Amino acid sequence: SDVLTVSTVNSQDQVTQKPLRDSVKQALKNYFAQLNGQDVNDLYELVLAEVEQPLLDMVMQYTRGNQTRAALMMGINRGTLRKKLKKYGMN
Amino acid sequence: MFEQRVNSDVLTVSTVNSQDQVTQKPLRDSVKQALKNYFAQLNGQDVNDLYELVLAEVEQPLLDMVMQYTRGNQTRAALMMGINRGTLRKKLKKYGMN
DNA sequence: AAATTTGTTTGAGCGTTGAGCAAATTT
DNA sequence: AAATTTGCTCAACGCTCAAACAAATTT
Repeated sequence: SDVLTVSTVNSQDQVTQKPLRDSVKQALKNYFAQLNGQDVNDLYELVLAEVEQPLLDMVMQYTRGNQTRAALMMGINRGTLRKKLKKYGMN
Repeated sequence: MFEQRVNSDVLTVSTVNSQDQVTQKPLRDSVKQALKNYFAQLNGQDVNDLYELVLAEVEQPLLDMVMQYTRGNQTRAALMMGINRGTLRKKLKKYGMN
């Protein structure tokens, strides 16, 4: 029922899936903790970069470099894809 | 005096390594793994919303956690997120955060 | 009572988009 | 050699944005 999950291990060596969104939640909970109220500025772009890079990487690998297939799988325009790829020095 | 912290170690997650030992790894990698397991089970439909899928999956808790941190204050939330206040109100409505 | 925040409109401009076509590349 | 992909144009339409204000609220 939930499509994007990660693997976890408990203290019984049982492996169990957990939605990726809980990882994001954790990472932010931690981040917010580590700064005793210093100020945050571009949290949207920080998280977005952290997420877009590996998404591009994975689909480019899964489609063997084929930007057309990649763009189609992703639901975004091919020029947009070329744009994001360039943004991260992936070309 | 200050040790470098690269951008992939800013947002991190607890993991267990090959030596049964707790250790942080980048959120990046969580995303990679989630996508790897997505692909693994993709036997064998077509996909065309992967971007919005991942986007929703990550925007929802980001909005969640910031609204918790600014105790409901949308102005502060927008400020730390670096997006405009109107678009923040928009995203919040999108995820039923009202 | 003052300061801030929300909720709401502006319209400026940046960004996604499709389509289209030849050179390059893959099948 | 046929089929696909790539790199690259363009201008429509959508989205993001700062700036306003009053009403509501937090302080």
